Amino acid sequence: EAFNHLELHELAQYGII
Amino acid sequence: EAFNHLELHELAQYGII
Amino acid sequence: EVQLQQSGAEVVRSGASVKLSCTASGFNIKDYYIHWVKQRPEKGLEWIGWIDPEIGDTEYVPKFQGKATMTADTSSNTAYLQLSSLTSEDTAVYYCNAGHDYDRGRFPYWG
Amino acid sequence: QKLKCECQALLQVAKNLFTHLDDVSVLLQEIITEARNLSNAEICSVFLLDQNELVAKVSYEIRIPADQGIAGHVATTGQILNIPDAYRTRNILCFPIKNENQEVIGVAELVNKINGPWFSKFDEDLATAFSIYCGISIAHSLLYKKVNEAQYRSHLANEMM
Amino acid sequence: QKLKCECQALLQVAKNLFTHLDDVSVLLQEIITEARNLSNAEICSVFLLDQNELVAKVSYEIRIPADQGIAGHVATTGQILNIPDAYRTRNILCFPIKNENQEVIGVAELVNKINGPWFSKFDEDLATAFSIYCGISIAHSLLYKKVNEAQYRSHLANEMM
Amino acid sequence: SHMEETRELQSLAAAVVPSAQTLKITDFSFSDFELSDLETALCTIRMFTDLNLVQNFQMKHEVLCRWILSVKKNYRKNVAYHNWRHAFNTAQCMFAALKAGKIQNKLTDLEILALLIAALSHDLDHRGVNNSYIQRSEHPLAQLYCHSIMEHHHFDQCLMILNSPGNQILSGLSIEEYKTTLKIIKQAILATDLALYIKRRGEFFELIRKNQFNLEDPHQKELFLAMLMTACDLSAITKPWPIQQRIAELVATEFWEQGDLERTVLQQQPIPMMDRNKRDELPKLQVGFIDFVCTQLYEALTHVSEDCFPLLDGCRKNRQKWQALAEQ
Amino acid sequence: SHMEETRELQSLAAAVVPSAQTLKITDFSFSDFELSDLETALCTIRMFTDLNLVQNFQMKHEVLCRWILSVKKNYRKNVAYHNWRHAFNTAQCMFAALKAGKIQNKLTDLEILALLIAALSHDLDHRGVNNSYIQRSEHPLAQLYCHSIMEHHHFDQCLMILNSPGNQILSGLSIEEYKTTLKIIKQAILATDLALYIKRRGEFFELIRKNQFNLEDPHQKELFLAMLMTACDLSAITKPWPIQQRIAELVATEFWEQGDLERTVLQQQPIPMMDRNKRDELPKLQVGFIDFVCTQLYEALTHVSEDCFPLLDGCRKNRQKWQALAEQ
Ligand SMILES: CC(C)Cn1c(=O)n(C)c(=O)c2nc[nH]c21
Ligand SMILES: CC(C)Cn1c(=O)n(C)c(=O)c2nc[nH]c21
Ligand SMILES: CC(C)Cn1c(=O)n(C)c(=O)c2nc[nH]c21
Ligand SMILES: CC(C)Cn1c(=O)n(C)c(=O)c2nc[nH]c21
Repeated sequence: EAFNHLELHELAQYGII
Repeated sequence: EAFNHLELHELAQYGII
Repeated sequence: EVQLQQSGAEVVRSGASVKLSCTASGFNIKDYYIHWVKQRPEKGLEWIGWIDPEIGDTEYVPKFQGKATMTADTSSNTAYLQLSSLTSEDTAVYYCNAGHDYDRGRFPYWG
Repeated sequence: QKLKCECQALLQVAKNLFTHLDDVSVLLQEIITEARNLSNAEICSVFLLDQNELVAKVSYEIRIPADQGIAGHVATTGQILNIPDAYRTRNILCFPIKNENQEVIGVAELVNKINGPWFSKFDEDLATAFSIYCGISIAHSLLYKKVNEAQYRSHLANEMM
Repeated sequence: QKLKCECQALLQVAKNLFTHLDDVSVLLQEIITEARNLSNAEICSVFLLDQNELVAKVSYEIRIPADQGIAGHVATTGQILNIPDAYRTRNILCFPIKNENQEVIGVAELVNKINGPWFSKFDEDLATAFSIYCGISIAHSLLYKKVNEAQYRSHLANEMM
Repeated sequence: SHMEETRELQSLAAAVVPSAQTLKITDFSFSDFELSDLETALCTIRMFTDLNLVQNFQMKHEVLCRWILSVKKNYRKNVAYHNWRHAFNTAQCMFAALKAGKIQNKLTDLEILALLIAALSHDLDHRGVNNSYIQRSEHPLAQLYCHSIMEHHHFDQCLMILNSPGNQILSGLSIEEYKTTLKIIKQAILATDLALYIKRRGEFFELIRKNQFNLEDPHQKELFLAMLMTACDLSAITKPWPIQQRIAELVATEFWEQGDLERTVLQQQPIPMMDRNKRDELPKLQVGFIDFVCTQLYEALTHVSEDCFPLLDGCRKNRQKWQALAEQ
Repeated sequence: SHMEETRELQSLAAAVVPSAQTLKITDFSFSDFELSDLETALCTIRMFTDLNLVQNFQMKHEVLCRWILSVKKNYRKNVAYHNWRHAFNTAQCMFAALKAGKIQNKLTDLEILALLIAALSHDLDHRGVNNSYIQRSEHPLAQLYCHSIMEHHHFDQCLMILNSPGNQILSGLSIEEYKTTLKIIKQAILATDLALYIKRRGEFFELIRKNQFNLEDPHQKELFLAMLMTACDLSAITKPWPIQQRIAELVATEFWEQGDLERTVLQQQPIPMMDRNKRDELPKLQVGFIDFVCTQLYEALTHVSEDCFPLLDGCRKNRQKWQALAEQ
């Protein structure tokens, strides 16, 4: 589960990754 | 009712123009 | 009344041609299809085809292609049937009749 | 003994017209059969007011003006009508239908009496008696068709989605 | 004079249960009122078989096993049951409902006789008489709910399209 | 005559308008074949009602009814396809589009009102003949109007009726509202000219293609409004086969009727499509037309609104069946 | 226990399956709140039936029934949102998509069967916790599977059940059919991993954007099939407000339940979305999610099929109401 580092916050604050 | 001369046949064979 | 009047009987020589007329009175043929039907001695009526006197369009059944030629003229209200290269087998009574162009096939008027 | 008998009669018939609220067509038939045996008529026809006209389809469909002839009068006036001689005709007993209010909703006429000169002036209160059950049943019977019709169209559409 | 009287009675009641095919709930009530005056019971409760169990909601809802107790037996056996002493209890007349076939579709029990030791063995044929009209009416009454319910869901959807 | 008309208003302005559900007018698969005249009018009222047009514009039941009836009586009965049931089937499509297709939520109340009024009157007094014919036969209507001849007339009519007494269904609008509603209505009716549809659709097909199309844009919107008109004007082609079947039978006759005039008064040969004799080349002519004019458009309309897909589905579904037929 | 199960099959495999119309399962606006357990199963059967799956694959009423029941009993009751009613509401969305949204006409019978079976079992044995948690808590399931942990498990389960005796609803398929159906089903269930949806959607959003997207393309199709899964998996967000309201209440609780475990066994701080204390920041968290995950997708789906718009409409309609709320 490696995504662009800019995406990471939004991704996590929703239940993803 | 001026259209491209290539169109003209199709246009006419249907009720248009 | 509405009437279709046909020309008199013809005795013709084999190989020749003959042109029959059918004149309408009391009505106009323009909005009708004029059909012709043949009746041989001791035999039933057989349809030849029709003409739409308004546009001149004609339709012949295959047995009469090159045998019969139908024409019409709406101003004189007369339809014609030309029969060419006649043979013994063409001996028959020929009728013209009419029916509304939008009608499937009822024959309300006959010569 | 007779009076007691025209009730068991009606009790019966009530219970027969009410077993056909399903079909205004079958029901409409029942009303005719029953109405004919009860009064003992040669023939009964039944008209259902369709706005400004009588429709006794009773099988084909027969329209006609709501105020015309016997039916029309009775329908117009909302009151029975007895005929001794009408002039295999002869007599005619014709009566209204009316709903919960007194709104004539249909009309029925019986023709020619069997074993008789006309219609017993008793054959009237008996016809009126019956006629309550005809109005009660026709009224609901139609009111139930309207739904089933509609409700059907409602889903013809919904099965589309 | 009595016999003639328990018909006009029933004729009446037939015509009252049939004016509520609209509402199995109102109808179900009518059946109770009527069933109580006809037999003259202190109280009537009515159970409608819901598969493998009796539901006399009669306002709350009361389920219970279809073969349990009085109701269950009568429902199981499909035959009336009269009780002199049950042991403000006392007696109980309980009867089946059954449909067009003889399929017990519900069950009703009356408790305690007013002005009496129990249930006249006549209060049984009268109850059976009534009980035909209860089965006839409940049967159609439910069968009409099923449609209206469904048909409704059908359009809830169709108005969606 | 005036008498039957006037009782018609009595009976109408006093009947209960059934629900939209009841009337199945929410359906893209809807048919009028079995409705009465009075019923169609009723649907119409339900349309105006359920679009909130009736309440938001202070329409009086009395007036609307008169108006509707007026439009009804101003479509020619003797005319094969372009009669009242066409204006009605169009407005219902239009209505279905806004509701089930969910477009209402995308445009103003002034726009919705205008579309409905337009859809209903887009062909008023149509005399069963195309712009091409009236032009070539030097009808006085051609002398009067320049381009989009018939469509200009349909509007001249629409407006004549709205200015009629007891027909001012718009009477409730501020002068500014009225003023711009009419503008849109004019644009809508003219848009039902197939020639404009063609001379404009290209533009619109690209904004779609390029994922650029956007309603917010004032101009992009009014273009789309044109496209929407066309969409409903020939929605007939998106109907269940049995319906499409039969309505194609009317278009058929009306065409052929014109074809007759072309060789009887004009002394010209009609295009095959209106050449009564060529009735056996119908299905391919239908195919070519659907290809040329239709699929193209209903595709677009779905990209704009997904819930409008049934139109596209029903369209290609009929194309399917015509093609088969064309191959006998 | 085994006893109630087995009579449940008796009663089910002998009841009449009502029509789709009756069951209002053709609706995007459909709700299960008032259905019984037995009813839901019945709908399911109607689903398989009306998709022709039952006839085209020689399914025996007996078997299908057992199978369905099996899936039902393999969703955890104690689990707040991710129970059977979720699998069911998804499959109904899926069903509605194919019918009213008109997609059936766009794909094979093997694909339709696979989507339905997948939709029904996409979350089997879900234990009310996300992939993120199970990974961070070193669940043995994380040791077993690499990526898309839960989704791999959901499938392991689906397959276990299909191989169960008297549950082989696929028994009728040629070995080749079976073989590829299973392939698609695996792809479908895995696609319901939100992480894949994200790591793939970009690709798909462009083919749409660029008016290039085309089903015919084998690969373009199977991508879309993934997107369709997601679309239905969270269709809940496209429901009428009163429904969306209440189902958002369950997701809520289930999240908060995980949040508790995170600080009780894990000793970490939960994201706000699963931080029970922050229940008052729900609506904005909902908004951001709808923006981030949803509108984006349902838009796309409509460009592909217009009749699928109701989903987009209902989505933004709820976004509307959450936003309002977020502003108290
Ligand atoms: C002349 C016109 C601007 C005035 N006007 C108007 O304001 N409303 C609202 C109408 O319905 C209307 N009908 C004719 N004129 C009208
Ligand atoms: C103006 C109109 C006749 C054009 N038109 C149409 O509307 N429908 C529905 C057709 O099927 C059709 N076929 C040719 N022209 C057609
Ligand atoms: C092992 C497998 C390929 C055989 N096979 C099969 O062909 N069908 C059709 C099934 O339903 C099935 N279920 C388990 N194995 C099955
Ligand atoms: C996996 C699932 C909880 C993700 N999910 C969802 O499906 N729905 C419907 C929501 O409203 C939601 N909100 C956050 N996550 C959500």
